[PDB]
Amino acid sequence: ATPVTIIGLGAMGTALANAFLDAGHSTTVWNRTAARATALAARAHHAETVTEAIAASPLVIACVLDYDAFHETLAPATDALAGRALVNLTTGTPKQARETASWAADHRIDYLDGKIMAIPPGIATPDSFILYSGPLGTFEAHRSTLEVLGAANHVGTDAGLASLHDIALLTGMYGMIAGILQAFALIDSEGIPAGDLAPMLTNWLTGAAHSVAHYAQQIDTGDYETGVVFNLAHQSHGFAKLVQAGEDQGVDVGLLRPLFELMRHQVAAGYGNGDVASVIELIRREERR
Amino acid sequence: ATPVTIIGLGAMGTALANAFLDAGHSTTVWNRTAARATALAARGAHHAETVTEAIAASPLVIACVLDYDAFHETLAPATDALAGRALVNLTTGTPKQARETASWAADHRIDYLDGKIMAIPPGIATPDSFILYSGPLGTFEAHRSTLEVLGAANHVGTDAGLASLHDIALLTGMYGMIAGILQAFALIDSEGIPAGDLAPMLTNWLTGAAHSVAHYAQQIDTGDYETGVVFNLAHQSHGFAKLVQAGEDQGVDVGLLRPLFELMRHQVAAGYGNGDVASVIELIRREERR
Ligand SMILES: NC(=O)c1ccc[n+]([C@@H]2O[C@H](COP(=O)([O-])OP(=O)(O)OC[C@H]3O[C@@H](n4cnc5c(N)ncnc54)[C@H](OP(=O)(O)O)[C@@H]3O)[C@@H](O)[C@H]2O)c1
Ligand SMILES: NC(=O)c1ccc[n+]([C@@H]2O[C@H](COP(=O)([O-])OP(=O)(O)OC[C@H]3O[C@@H](n4cnc5c(N)ncnc54)[C@H](OP(=O)(O)O)[C@@H]3O)[C@@H](O)[C@H]2O)c1
Repeated sequence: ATPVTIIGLGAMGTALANAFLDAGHSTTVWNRTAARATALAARAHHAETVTEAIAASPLVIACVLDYDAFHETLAPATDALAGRALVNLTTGTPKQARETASWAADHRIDYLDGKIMAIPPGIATPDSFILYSGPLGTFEAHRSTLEVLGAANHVGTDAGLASLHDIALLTGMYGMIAGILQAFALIDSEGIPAGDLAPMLTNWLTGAAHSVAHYAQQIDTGDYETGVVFNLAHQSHGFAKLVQAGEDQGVDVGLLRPLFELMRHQVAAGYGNGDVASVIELIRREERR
Repeated sequence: ATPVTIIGLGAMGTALANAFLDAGHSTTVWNRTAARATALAARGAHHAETVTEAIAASPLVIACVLDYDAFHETLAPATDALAGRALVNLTTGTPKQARETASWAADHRIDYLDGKIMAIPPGIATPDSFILYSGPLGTFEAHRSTLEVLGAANHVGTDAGLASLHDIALLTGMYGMIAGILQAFALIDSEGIPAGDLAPMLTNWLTGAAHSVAHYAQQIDTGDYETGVVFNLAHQSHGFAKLVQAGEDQGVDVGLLRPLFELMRHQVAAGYGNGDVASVIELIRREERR
């Protein structure tokens, strides 16, 4: 029954507000532009300033463009934030997440840094989950409430950890996106619709997604050799056909050159009998090699 | 059961020979290094000393060597030996290689078929295995049921280069995913988190991601990058920027993602910022298709 307050009513903010009203939470809303709050008020208290939105709820959820937008909005109202739960679901770096979290510990604000792994329509469906990092007490207080938005997964007390997980998950997805676009550009070079390849490509990538754990185990033991089916020397040999075909077809293949480069270096450095995961030794933190 | 000849008995070629043996075909084998032929002879394969004897044994010949150069170096002397036969080439190569091979074949009365294995040797003749074929439909039709010993058989068109094109497209999707996986682990590793600690979440995330493929295919084929946009490209470009800043904050190389990032920024600068990331295809697709 927890009253909640939403700061920022963009596409993501609007979905959060709407999901709470559905679950029956006394919802207060606020936005830098009053228009966006209008439909919400029809179905929610539209507070006229940041402090009114803040003061109405023990839980304050902020969700604006970037962190610079996060300061200017809420930095004047620290004292109104004192003794409240402030959940900041704004995209940014781990460094930003930890700076903001110590700032929030100075002014007695129970800070939680969160990152939505969902698209606005997906809120309040089993497809949404949000990662939170920061004090386990703050999080555990509002969990059932936050479970309105979707799954709530606390990933650590280090405040930047949700941000790190978020960036890691998006780098995963973006890598796949570049693969997909490159695959489509290749098949497009002979006039085939993307739609003709989509079902096969979806199945292929779904199976490929099961090697994640394979790579993890290789990275965690440092053994890139045990259980390799098609080794790196062979992958690098064949990968070169992917690049030469691409330019035979008039298709740019620069999206794949960086990984290819790393693979070829690890082959030349002696890792050709192991798996492609050994590439990680060229891009991980130096201290961890 | 049609007799079959396997030319090339490395890991994959040995798997094909074993599948045909297990299915009861009379299987003749040949490898540049005799040792690998001797291993299959132990199982009942007919070990042929030369490529011509092996080819002469069978109406259907399946080559599976390292690359199209080995294929050419091996089968060109035996060109005449191959007249009147079906030749199925499962070697990885480019569409240009498949098409030039299919021209050489059709010039010398060789029934040619170019195929590509989407499987690893353990997967052959299991339900996970499929092979794409392209080239003359007649060859594919006469020998399809034999080829199904190896796994599913999908003829993807008469342009002999099309199996190779399909194979490369799929490997390209997979390797971009691999680049993303390794980048994600390198980032999570920067705080000493075990890769295995992220792997379940990463796997579930990317299996969900994989079902976005149809969406991007819809945007590419309709040429409409703007309808169906939740989070536009100009915002993604913003987010991507922080994603790269975090990597250097954490001491992790983020070079795997810079080429995509550059295409994204170029598209925002050209005025596509209200569309989706799929519009990046305009910058890499063949000029005639833009
Ligand atoms: N949308 C998604 O798919 C999605 C998914 C996961 C995470 N996120 C994250 O959630 C956050 C919200 O993004 P969104 O897509 O909802 O972005 P959006 O549609 O741009 O909304 C951003 C919010 O930022 C406010 N804003 C922008 N500049 C501001 C400033 N300079 N000072 C104060 N407020 C400002 C806006 O209010 P005005 O409109 O009044 O300017 C707006 O309500 C982002 O960090 C995004 O990365 C979004
Ligand atoms: N997971 C897989 O293994 C897999 C999956 C899909 C596709 N493929 C494709 O299948 C093909 C074969 O791969 P593989 O894993 O079986 O590779 P492999 O185990 O390295 O065996 C390569 C084969 O090529 C032969 N070869 C190499 N150079 C040659 C030459 N110059 N003249 C004649 N024969 C030559 C080898 O003979 P020697 O024994 O005398 O070296 C051997 O028979 C590759 O193009 C690969 O891309 C493999």
